[PDB]
Amino acid sequence: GTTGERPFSDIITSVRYWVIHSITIPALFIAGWLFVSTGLAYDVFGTPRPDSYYAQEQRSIPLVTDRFEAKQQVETFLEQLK
Amino acid sequence: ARRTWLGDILRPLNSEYGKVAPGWGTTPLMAVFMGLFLVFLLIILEIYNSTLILDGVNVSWKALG
Amino acid sequence: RGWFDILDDWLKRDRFVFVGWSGILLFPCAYLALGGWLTGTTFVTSWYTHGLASSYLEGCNFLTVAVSTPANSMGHSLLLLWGPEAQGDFTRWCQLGGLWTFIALHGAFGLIGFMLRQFEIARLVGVRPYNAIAFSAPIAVFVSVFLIYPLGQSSWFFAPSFGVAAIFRFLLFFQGFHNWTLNPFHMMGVAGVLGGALLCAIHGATVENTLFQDGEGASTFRAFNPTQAEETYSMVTANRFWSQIFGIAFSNKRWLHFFMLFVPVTGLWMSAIGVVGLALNLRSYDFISQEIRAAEDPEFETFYTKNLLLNEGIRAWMAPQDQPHENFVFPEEVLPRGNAL
Amino acid sequence: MEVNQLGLIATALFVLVPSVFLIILYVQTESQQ
Amino acid sequence: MEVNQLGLIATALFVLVPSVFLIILYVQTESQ
Amino acid sequence: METITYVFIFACIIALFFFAIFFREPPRIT
Amino acid sequence: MEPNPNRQPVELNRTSLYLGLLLILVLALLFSSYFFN
Amino acid sequence: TITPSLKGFFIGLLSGAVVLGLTFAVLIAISQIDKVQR
Amino acid sequence: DIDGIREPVSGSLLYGNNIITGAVVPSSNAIGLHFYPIWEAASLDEWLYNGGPYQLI
Amino acid sequence: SYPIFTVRWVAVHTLAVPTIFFLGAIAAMQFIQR
Amino acid sequence: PLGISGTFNFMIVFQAEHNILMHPFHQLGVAGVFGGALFCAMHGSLVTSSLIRETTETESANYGYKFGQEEETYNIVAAHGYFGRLIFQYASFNNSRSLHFFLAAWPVVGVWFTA
Amino acid sequence: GLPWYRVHTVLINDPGRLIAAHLMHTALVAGWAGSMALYELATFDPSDPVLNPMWRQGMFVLPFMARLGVTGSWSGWSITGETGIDPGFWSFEGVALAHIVLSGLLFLAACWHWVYWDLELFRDPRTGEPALDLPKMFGIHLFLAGLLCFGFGAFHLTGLFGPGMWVSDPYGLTGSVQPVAPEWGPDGFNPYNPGGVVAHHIAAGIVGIIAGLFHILVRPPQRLYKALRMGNIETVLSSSIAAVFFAAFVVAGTMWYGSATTPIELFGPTRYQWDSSYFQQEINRRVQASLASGATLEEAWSAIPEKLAFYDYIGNNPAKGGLFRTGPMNKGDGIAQAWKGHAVFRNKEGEELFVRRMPAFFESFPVILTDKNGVVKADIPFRRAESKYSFEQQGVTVSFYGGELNGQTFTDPPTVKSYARKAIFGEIFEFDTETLNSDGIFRTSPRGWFTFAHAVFALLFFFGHIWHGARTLFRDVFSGIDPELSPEQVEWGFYQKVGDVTTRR
Amino acid sequence: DWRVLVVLLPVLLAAGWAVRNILPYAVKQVQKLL
Ligand code: CLA
Ligand code: CLA
Ligand code: CLA
Ligand code: CLA
Ligand code: CLA
Ligand code: CLA
Ligand SMILES: CC1=C(/C=C/C(C)=C/C=C/C(C)=C/C=C/C=C(C)/C=C/C=C(C)/C=C/C2=C(C)CCCC2(C)C)C(C)(C)CCC1
Ligand SMILES: CC1=C(/C=C/C(C)=C/C=C/C(C)=C/C=C/C=C(C)/C=C/C=C(C)/C=C/C2=C(C)CCCC2(C)C)C(C)(C)CCC1
Ligand SMILES: CCCCCCCCCCCCCCCCCC(=O)O
Ligand SMILES: [Fe+2]
Repeated sequence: GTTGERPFSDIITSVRYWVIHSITIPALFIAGWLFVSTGLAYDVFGTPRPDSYYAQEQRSIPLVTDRFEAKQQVETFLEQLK
Repeated sequence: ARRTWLGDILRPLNSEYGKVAPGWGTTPLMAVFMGLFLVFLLIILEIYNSTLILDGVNVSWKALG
Repeated sequence: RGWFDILDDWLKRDRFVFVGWSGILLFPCAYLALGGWLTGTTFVTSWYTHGLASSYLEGCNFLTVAVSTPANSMGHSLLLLWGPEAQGDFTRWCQLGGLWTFIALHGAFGLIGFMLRQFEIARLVGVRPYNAIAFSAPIAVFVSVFLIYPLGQSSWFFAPSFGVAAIFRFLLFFQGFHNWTLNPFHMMGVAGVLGGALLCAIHGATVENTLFQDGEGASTFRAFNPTQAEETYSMVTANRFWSQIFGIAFSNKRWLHFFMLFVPVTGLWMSAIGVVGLALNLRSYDFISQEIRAAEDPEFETFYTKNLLLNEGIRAWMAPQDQPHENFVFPEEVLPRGNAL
Repeated sequence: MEVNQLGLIATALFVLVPSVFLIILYVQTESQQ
Repeated sequence: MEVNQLGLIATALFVLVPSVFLIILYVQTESQ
Repeated sequence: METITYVFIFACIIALFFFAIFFREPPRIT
Repeated sequence: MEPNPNRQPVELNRTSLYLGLLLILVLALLFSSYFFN
Repeated sequence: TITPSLKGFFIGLLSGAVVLGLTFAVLIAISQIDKVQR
Repeated sequence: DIDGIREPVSGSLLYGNNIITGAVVPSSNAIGLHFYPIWEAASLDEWLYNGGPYQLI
Repeated sequence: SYPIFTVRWVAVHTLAVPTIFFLGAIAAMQFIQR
Repeated sequence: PLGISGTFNFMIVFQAEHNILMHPFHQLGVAGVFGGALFCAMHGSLVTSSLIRETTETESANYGYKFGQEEETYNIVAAHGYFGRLIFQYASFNNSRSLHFFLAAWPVVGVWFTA
Repeated sequence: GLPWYRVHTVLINDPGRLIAAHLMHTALVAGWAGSMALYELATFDPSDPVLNPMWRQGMFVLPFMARLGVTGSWSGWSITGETGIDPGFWSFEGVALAHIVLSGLLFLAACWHWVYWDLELFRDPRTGEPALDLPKMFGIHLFLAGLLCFGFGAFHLTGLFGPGMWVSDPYGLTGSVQPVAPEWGPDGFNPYNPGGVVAHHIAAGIVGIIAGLFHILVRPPQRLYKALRMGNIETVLSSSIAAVFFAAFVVAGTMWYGSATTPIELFGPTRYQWDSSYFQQEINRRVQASLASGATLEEAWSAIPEKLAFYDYIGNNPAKGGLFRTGPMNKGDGIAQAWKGHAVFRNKEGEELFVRRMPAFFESFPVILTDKNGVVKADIPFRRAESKYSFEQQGVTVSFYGGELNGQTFTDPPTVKSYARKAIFGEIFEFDTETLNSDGIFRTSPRGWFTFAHAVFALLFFFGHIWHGARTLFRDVFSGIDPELSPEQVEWGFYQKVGDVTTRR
Repeated sequence: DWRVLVVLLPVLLAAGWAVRNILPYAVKQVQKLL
């Protein structure tokens, strides 16, 4: 009834496991935090910041309306936020 | 079983039930043709889809003249 | 005994997570579909395809996040990362809805892998492949709703978006535009899902309440052994109970468990057929006889005519914001409204 | 109400044809027994 | 031609009902 | 004719219930 | 020429008859409204 | 002749080949190293 | 007259419904939560107009 | 005599590693003001 | 209303006035009803998958079971060995009592909540 | 005995009766085609291919005879409207009659093969058991398919010995049967290029001949014979069903999107032509050209062919039907009689207004009028008390150019509104609703019905593929699993490799 | 840019830390598979 891998219950109660993972887990949590707090997540994914959904006097959605010029359309939208 | 004139003529075409070529045989060659056909279907699909765009291939009713 | 057989050996080793040949298709595609959804619902907007926020980064919660469909202007483009629309730009690819086709296509191939896995393990273990066969129903639902349905429409835009509230929107769209509740293929689906759930509850309860006393504890779970030959509950007492309570009962354990397979699978297959019809707007929208009478007789009113008034409200009130690419401008004076409301 | 006239024969054959199929099979099963 | 519309169903059932009767009796004769 | 058709089918189902319950194949043990 | 050995009896038990008639009658009850339309 | 989308097609073709080839290279290597004992 | 606005809703087969559209219609909004057995009506015709059968069922 | 790195080890970390990273990113998001 | 279209009327109006789709108890009702249908199909397919060969290919396998026979008609360990490898071992039941209790509890509790 | 769902398994080991059953199936299908043709012939009106073409009339097999070159009746009419044609034997009627005679001959051959089932051809000469050599049969049948595919492309479609196929201009105005030369360049994979259909059948035909010869001469590998159970006729059923549902999905798609093999004069327009205003742009193109060349508004619109205007009408959009709205499109909006003309709307300030067209999604749609810039300038209000844009307030009028109402103007608001309600459907036509007792509700076209049926069959045949493929690979356990199945074989750890007893630890 | 390394540094240190504490044990695993 066992395939040879080490039992989970044995692993997570073991001192060595917690020696490694008390480091690896907060480091991953802190890394993810910095991904957001530095603003990197906005830039990678192209997600508008609270101040860049609309131009100041604008209430029109910058909706993509062309298939093959779509990329250019988004870029034209973005310049109109500066 | 009943023998017939036509039956006797066709006999050798139904006489090798169970005959195989040893091992893997032409399986490597088959895989090559399968791979080519896949790429060929991809091209046909992406042309129709307008994901592959070629010069002088207007995927539109306007290609009737 | 070449490389192929050696590779076969390794793929089919009894380990904590069985791999198999099917795993080569299944594990990458499942993981990418799942990671695509989590990546999109955490970080990716729908501003440029829908005019909507849809990620935790933007302020949405678990109910309102979604990976939304591409803009209607994309048609049925595959929206490959390297394709003519995104042109290799990851950022633009996300902004144009590329994660939607990413998830739908990798999800499709993941579903194939899982059903191949069901076949592969069933053959290795030596059982019949009915669990694989049953999984054809989820597949028919996925492909008819997420693929066939938008393929018959103008674009992927009108497929379901991958989100809790976005699917709720999809339900209400189908009521208002397709009158989907009136469709007999949906109704057969409903009977299969509610009938399945009924069968599930009534069979579980029956077994648990016709148990044999095989131990002395008040917890009856301990008195069962997976290698015991004997039935753990009385089919005979169960049959008499239901015969006297309901009039009829099962008497054949094999038929009962086949029927449990049969009902929910068949229901889902039937609803899939109706969604194929809706791909073409081939709806069961109206009853012609009712409309002829109601047009000529303003005192004739049914729950049928009342529900169409509701659909008409749904359409006029959601279409401008739900189909922003159409630039519907409905002045207040054209909106259908009852008195006061 | 102005209903589809063929609806009647459609419904009747829809009932009658598969039911008669089943009845035939059942009765000939009983007479084997 | 402006025929009686119930004529189709009357004719259909006139054929089907007694025919099915005969077929039922014949098939159960052959299986016993 | 449609009212007659709907009620007819309904009445057939009720009669079927009667036979299914009182004229079922009797379950015989083992 | 021998008689065909692949022939087989066919069966439908009473319970299957009841299940089948109920399926057909309930399907008819469901679809008839749309046939009349 | 050789349009941008045809180059992307080739790009996509190449990448899948690399993903597929690399994936099978690793699987063959591991399966050679860690055989079953009969 | 389910909603109590003297706007009766036809629910039954003989009054122009099919299996899908037919219903026993809920009792009048003018009644609210009041108990409306047959013997509280001035006549069966009143009791049917106001949706008495729904409550009985 | 247990192995450390297994197929199981990989599947576990394939899921667990980006989960913790995502949880930190979502935690940071609660402090964003408009 | 006591009718088919009237039921849909009730539903549509309920959503407009209560946003029931966005209410978690209805969401638990859907999971009770979707999951009940899932587990119905699962359990039926797993038992059907592991029926012990008792008939020829010319007969319904259903005749391999006799009403009130004392032995089980399928092999639960073979069912467990298939499903535990389909997922992993400890995600599969090998206690029939626990399994059938789970089958009863999931849609019952889901439907309590939606009620 | 056998359950009802298994009666036809008695043919699995009986090749003669299998052939008899297949002959009977072929007789029935050919008889259907003949019967359907005669029914369509008895109900088709050929008198107006412009406003009452076949696809308005619920014709289903007529377009498939027309597609491959059958265009005339022994009665002297043709579907292109030419009169006095003598088609020869291969008329609609003669095609129909051929299928009925074919059905009868197949029926008789079915009887003979059913009675004389025990032919020596079907016996394995070594063992005396019924056996079919499926690998070689595939090569024979494939070779034949390749000969026919090639001949069909090389002789029929080219006109080298045959009539060609239906081709047309991009707006479906001037179609006819014409010989078609192969397109060998990359535009032969363009679905809208008819020459590609010719090149496909020539090239694929040759490949089929070559592969056929291969499959006749070269035996399958032992590895593949065992893996695919090539001794089991049911593996062929499984793979044949897969190929068939694949084909069914393709023909559903090309019917819905349109291709050179689904022309709009035989099947009706596509929904995408409405979506993209395909015919409206061409119509505007011509009016602006007549205006450039100095014609007046009346003259420019009067030059618009009624056939092209009729395409610019949502009642011919296949995505406007319903599942239980039966019969021909004529049963809904009526038999189209004449184009009324092009409606031009103006407010009291002489501004030209444009009716917002109904999108295919909507069963109903409001009447909203806009200016060239998209600004709402008039509508039909629901709540009247606060209406700002009523036709009454805005003095909206309608003027017609071309067609039946050419040069007439209407100013009375309820008449103007009445035409505005029709203009959401596109161009405005006069319909005969009395002849068929039309009910006024849109039905779909043969393009819609064909797509629906084939996408649904394809999906269902997917399940058939799964079912019979499962039966082929699990034949040994179909009746149940081994009553002596080792508990050590299904429990974890016992064997290194799952199911492999030689890997015991 | 710099934010990328800022994000990546705790992951490198975490992985580097895990490699240190497990290196002697992975050694026995690898070479002992012959
Ligand atoms: C089983 C694994 C698997 C499968 C089935 C898919 C399937 C798919 N992926 Mg996914 N993907 C995978 C793994 C997988 N992926 C992995 C592991 C990653 C991480 C690297 C990704 C990352 C990824 C991205 C980023 C994207 C996809 C996309 C796609 C889709 C289009 C792929 C395509 O056109 O291939 C085309 C290529 C082939 C079919 C390979 C053919 C190889 C044959 C053998 C011929 C090889 C000849 C070769 C060119 C010779 C070399 C020449 C050299 C000498 C110059 C498709 C649904 C796209 C998508 O979903 O868009 C919405 C997309 O943008 N994939
Ligand atoms: C009594 C109420 C009731 C009931 C029981 C149903 C029942 C059903 N509805 Mg209907 N519906 C109703 C009311 C109801 N409906 C109403 C009032 C409306 C308004 C009109 C609708 C509108 C509606 C629409 C619009 C649709 C349905 C559909 C369906 C079917 C869904 C089948 C299913 O499980 O999909 C679930 C999805 C699948 C099974 C697909 C594959 C799922 C894979 C296996 C998921 C794997 C996930 C992976 C493991 C990881 C995910 C984890 C992640 C969460 C982190 C089913 C027949 C659908 C349908 O008919 O489909 C054909 C559909 O599209 N309904
Ligand atoms: C000079 C050579 C030449 C030329 C010009 C053509 C020309 C053509 N071929 Mg042929 N072909 C040739 C040689 C040639 N062929 C040779 C040598 C062979 C090998 C024997 C073939 C084999 C072949 C096949 C197998 C097919 C063609 C097709 C076509 C047409 C492509 C346009 C189209 O409508 O595609 C439309 C078809 C596609 C875009 C393919 C779609 C693939 C789908 C997406 C696969 C997925 C199916 C999936 C199960 C669906 C379920 C999921 C979904 C519902 C979500 C065109 C007439 C296609 C055709 O007949 O279309 C009518 C086709 O299917 N050709
Ligand atoms: C001498 C034989 C013959 C001829 C010349 C015709 C001629 C005709 N028939 Mg008839 N028919 C025949 C025999 C024949 N029939 C038989 C034997 C049957 C019984 C099955 C029928 C049943 C029948 C029906 C049911 C219908 C017709 C119809 C038609 C018309 C349209 C044909 C069409 O669209 O084909 C369409 C072509 C195909 C479906 C071929 C696709 C084949 C796929 C793509 C290939 C499959 C895979 C392949 C083996 C792989 C090859 C590999 C490659 C490398 C080579 C036309 C007048 C239609 C009509 O108008 O009727 C009045 C119609 O609806 N026929
Ligand atoms: C691929 C098949 C196909 C297609 C696409 C068409 C298409 C068409 N036919 Mg043709 N026809 C066909 C086959 C086909 N026919 C056959 C086989 C016959 C002989 C019966 C006919 C006889 C025929 C006649 C006599 C007429 C047509 C007409 C028409 C037109 C109108 C169709 C209509 O109203 O649909 C209506 C369709 C429906 C209402 C759909 C019914 C399907 C039900 C709802 C499904 C039942 C589901 C089932 C219960 C599932 C439960 C399973 C569960 C137990 C597991 C249209 C162009 C008409 C026309 O205009 O001719 C000029 C006409 O008068 N056809
Ligand atoms: C070329 C296609 C083809 C062929 C030759 C077969 C052949 C067979 N099937 Mg498969 N099958 C197919 C397609 C096919 N099937 C498809 C598409 C599906 C999915 C729907 C299935 C699903 C399926 C199942 C689930 C089973 C079979 C079984 C069988 C065997 C017994 C069938 C029997 O006795 O029916 C007897 C049928 C009847 C007495 C009446 C059926 C009436 C149906 C419900 C509707 C009436 C159809 C109508 C008359 C004509 C429709 C035509 C339309 C398709 C154009 C036999 C080998 C059985 C088997 O494996 O046995 C060992 C079995 O259990 N088949
Ligand atoms: C897309 C893409 C990709 C991929 C990516 C990925 C694959 C990702 C992954 C990711 C992931 C993988 C993520 C994860 C996440 C997770 C999360 C976010 C979780 C959460 C959780 C929660 C929150 C829960 C909680 C709870 C509850 C509620 C109750 C019970 C308990 C518990 C605790 C469980 C790539 C790279 C290829 C590139 C291209 C694109
Ligand atoms: C003997 C003979 C003959 C005769 C023949 C004949 C006369 C034939 C006929 C044939 C025919 C005349 C046929 C027919 C057929 C038909 C069919 C086969 C049909 C089918 C149908 C179906 C199948 C349908 C179905 C359905 C329905 C019903 C509903 C809807 C849905 C569906 C579609 C599914 C001759 C003289 C030549 C010669 C000598 C010999
Ligand atoms: C049969 C299996 C085939 C599937 C293989 C998956 C393909 C792997 C996707 C890898 C593509 C990612 C790189 C694409 C980047 C293109 C950017 C650019 O064009 O500039
Ligand atoms: Fe059970």
